[PDB]
Amino acid sequence: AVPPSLRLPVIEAAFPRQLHPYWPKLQETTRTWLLEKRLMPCYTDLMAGYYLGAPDEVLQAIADYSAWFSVWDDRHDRDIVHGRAGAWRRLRGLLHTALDSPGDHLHHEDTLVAGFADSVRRLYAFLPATWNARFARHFHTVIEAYDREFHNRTRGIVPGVEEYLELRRLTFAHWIWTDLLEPSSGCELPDAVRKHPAYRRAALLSQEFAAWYNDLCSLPKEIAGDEVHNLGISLITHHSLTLEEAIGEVRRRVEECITEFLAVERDALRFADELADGTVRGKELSGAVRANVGNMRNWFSSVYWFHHES
Repeated sequence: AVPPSLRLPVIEAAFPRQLHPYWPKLQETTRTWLLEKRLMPCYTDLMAGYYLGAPDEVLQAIADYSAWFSVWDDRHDRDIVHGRAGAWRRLRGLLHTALDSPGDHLHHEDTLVAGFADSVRRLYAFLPATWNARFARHFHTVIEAYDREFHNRTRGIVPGVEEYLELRRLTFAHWIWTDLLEPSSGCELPDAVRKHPAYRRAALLSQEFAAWYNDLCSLPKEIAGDEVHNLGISLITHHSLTLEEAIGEVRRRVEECITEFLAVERDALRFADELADGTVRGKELSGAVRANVGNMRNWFSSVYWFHHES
């Protein structure tokens, strides 16, 4: 049930889908939140196949943040095609402020900002302040990355290949989704653990696959819409690739993500085994790493099948 150019047999054979038991209540509860926040007149299935093991309240807050994220991206796109640079700048500034102090913005006149503030307020309630500050530091970067995308897209500038890859780690919010692994498994990871090279590399590859596979699926539509910002378009524009050639290159980069992930997933799980040193704290850290890496794995199949279902 998958067009041959988009089919990844290793995902189909070796990454069995998982579904969180709270999924049936997720979409309606998110709809109710969007309605209460006046953010509409779904990515919830995507999240339910990703953050396995999350407490119901954690998954619900992630789903609401994820849905808020979809509304912000629609607004961003509309400001882009209407060239509303003043409106975008003001939103960009309000989101930076609301991120650091959400409580002051819970009833802001801009419903997108008030909804962001409540979403982030709820995410800040699961782990210690040090995790909250990490999330904020990471999302400040996402906001500025969205600003560089506004710059490129309003001016019709196609970024270079590495320039796009570096930017897309930020607009896709790679490190936000990675941060959210930790409230899902109930444990803030020490820097020495989450900065372990196997943990970092596993987390990166999971996110690269998701962002690059999205670009692969959307490439034909986006070149026909004269878009910029897609890995295939940077390759066409800057490496003189034809469309078929760019589809083949993105596809190979996507396939290699998988097998590179399988190798580093072994290293991350060995590390998880090393953390279980016979102490209670070590067992806790080991289970958290193993749960987090398992969800890094779940991202692959959740994203793959989401594209073909939605």
